[PDB]
Amino acid sequence: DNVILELTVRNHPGVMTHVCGLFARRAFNVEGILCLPIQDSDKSHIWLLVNDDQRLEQMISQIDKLEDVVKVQRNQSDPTMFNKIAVFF
Amino acid sequence: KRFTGAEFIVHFLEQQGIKIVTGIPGGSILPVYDALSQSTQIRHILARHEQGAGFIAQGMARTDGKPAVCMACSGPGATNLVTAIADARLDSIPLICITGQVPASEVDTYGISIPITKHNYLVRHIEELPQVMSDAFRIAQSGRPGPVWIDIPKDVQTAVFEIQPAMAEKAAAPAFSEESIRDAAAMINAAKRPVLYLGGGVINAPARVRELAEKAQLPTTMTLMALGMLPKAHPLSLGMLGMHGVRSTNYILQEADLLIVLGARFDDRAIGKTEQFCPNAKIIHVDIDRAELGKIKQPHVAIQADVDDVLAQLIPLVEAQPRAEWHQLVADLQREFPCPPLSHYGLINAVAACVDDNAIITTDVGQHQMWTAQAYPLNRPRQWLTSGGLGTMGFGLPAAIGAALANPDRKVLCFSGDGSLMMNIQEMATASENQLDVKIILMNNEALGLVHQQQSLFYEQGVFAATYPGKINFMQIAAGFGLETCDLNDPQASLQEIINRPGPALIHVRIDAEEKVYPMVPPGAANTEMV
Ligand SMILES: Cc1cc2nc3c(=O)[nH]c(=O)nc-3n(C[C@H](O)[C@H](O)[C@H](O)COP(=O)(O)OP(=O)(O)OC[C@H]3O[C@@H](n4cnc5c(N)ncnc54)[C@H](O)[C@@H]3O)c2cc1C
Ligand SMILES: Cc1ncc(C[n+]2csc(CCOP(=O)(O)OP(=O)(O)O)c2C)c(N)n1
Ligand SMILES: [Mg+2]
Repeated sequence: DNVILELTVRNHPGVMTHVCGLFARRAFNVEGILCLPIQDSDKSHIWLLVNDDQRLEQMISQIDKLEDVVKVQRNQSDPTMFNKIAVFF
Repeated sequence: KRFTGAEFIVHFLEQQGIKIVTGIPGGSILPVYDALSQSTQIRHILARHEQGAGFIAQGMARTDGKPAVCMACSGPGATNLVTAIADARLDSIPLICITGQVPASEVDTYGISIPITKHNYLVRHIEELPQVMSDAFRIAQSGRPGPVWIDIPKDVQTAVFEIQPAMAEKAAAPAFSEESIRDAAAMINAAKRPVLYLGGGVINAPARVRELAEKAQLPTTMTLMALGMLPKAHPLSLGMLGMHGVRSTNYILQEADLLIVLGARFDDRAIGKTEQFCPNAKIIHVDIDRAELGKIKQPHVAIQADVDDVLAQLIPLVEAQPRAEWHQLVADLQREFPCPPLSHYGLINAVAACVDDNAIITTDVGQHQMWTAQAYPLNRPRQWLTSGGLGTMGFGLPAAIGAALANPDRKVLCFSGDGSLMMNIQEMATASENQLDVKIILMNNEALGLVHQQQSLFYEQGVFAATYPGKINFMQIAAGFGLETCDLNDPQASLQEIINRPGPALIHVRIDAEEKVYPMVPPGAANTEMV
């Protein structure tokens, strides 16, 4: 029922306000966020945990409207990764 | 060629062909103003309120087809730009908005602009200033256009650095499959009752949209943003559809078996209740923004492209059918439909009898705007300037000022109401000091009015907080701003003469506050449920 999106974005402060604000503004459900800079690179990854809705490709179209988003993919990792990750904190 | 940041900004603006720039100076933007004093190419118009600066930039932009630029300082200058920029966003207009900011070493202008811009910038060092501006002007004008906000710290403006800036031009339009164009041509050729549904996105393709409408003999309806895409009297013109559209065509659309949607976005105010809007109609939808395809109605053929390029590849494949029986049906439904001195409609008609097709028409927001949309014979693209998406009161007068500046030859008539005109009343000064050819046609109902109609028709306790006493003299005010005034009280002779002679003018007309914009679709209703 859930998917991970991998976003490749330009790393500046703050593309994350752009992306987070997009998700709030349009009432997209998000149930886990992880952002990490890509090493030796001017880019960062944003991973989102979304629902595999009828709404999902509209979600992607919206996200691809952001200038700083260089790419957005459906990421093949299991969606129960996110929750399990909490264990390391 | 070595520049200070401010001098580079001005030089870049020159090389994009900007001849006019409008704003208001303040501390954090004073360096650019210094550089701007030296330009032999760019004149600067001093607004009286940064919202006014932005809407004047908007009037330029809505008439040229190119980005227009407005400028303000940090803090209240930036915050005052907000409404103008958000209005630019929802109606898809190319604006570049430049704001000074405190030295990099306050108000979060970047943060505030995030949700109301097509993109925005905070220039943190001067080495980014070339790319920033070149990309801003690309972003503002490509695909679906919009405002870009560039915030530039004062210490970046007064820095110096070393570089030749070209004219940024539009990104290339998307590609689209020939199978798609074939499938649409087949659906149009095989449709019993098609309608062509035009929106604000077809605005730079009047030739091919007309060619298509007439070849296939399509009944064509327009949104508020598409008025003039066919001349008002055109025999295929269903006029405008929707909340206050024309009843006959609201019923006619429900008879359609296929609708061809070019440059429209199925806004509720044109469509009504989505699921009850043309249920028996297959849909073709061509839009430059992927995110609009399937956002509200799911199309059977969806093309993400520029309308011109599609219609170029589509018109030679569309057969030329008389569609005789469908036209008899259109006419039969029209023979059951309402129809229209110093009346509100009569005033619109009288003002139109004063000018050419060469006029530019601007409006504020409310009943006077819907009345004007209904009755004025708008017959040219980029002749009709209204705020539709955001629906901003106060858009009209500064938009007309911009239109005047961008076309000094033409006449700009601005249909306004008593409530909206006060929102940017200060720009009256801006109109007279530049001696611009803008004629405000004020329908003064001594009421808000669109609210007056919504409360009286739909809320149980009726009109509240929507009326004025009538102890405001608008002629006195417009005269004190330096405009000629008129109060119909030969009336026409005074009208034609006040329009004929140059300079900015205010023309005032009393209208009963009980008058209505009909038909109306109650909010949340189907388009077949009209009052
Ligand atoms: C009081 C009031 C009453 C109103 N009443 C009505 C009414 O009765 N009827 C009505 O229709 N509106 C009405 N409006 C306006 C309404 O709110 C919307 O602004 C309008 O309906 C939207 O029209 P549109 O679909 O053209 O949108 P727009 O925003 O004008 O069109 C932009 C669309 O065109 C696309 N586009 C742009 N360029 C291209 C291109 N080259 N190729 C392809 N696609 C392109 C964009 O991607 C986008 O989808 C009213 C507004 C107010 C304030
Ligand atoms: C800034 C702003 N505040 C409130 C509204 C809501 N609103 C829309 S129309 C309207 C009334 C319009 O008043 P007026 O200028 O008198 O036009 P009229 O109805 O009389 O033709 C109001 C209050 C708005 N659109 N914009
Ligand atoms: Mg009024």
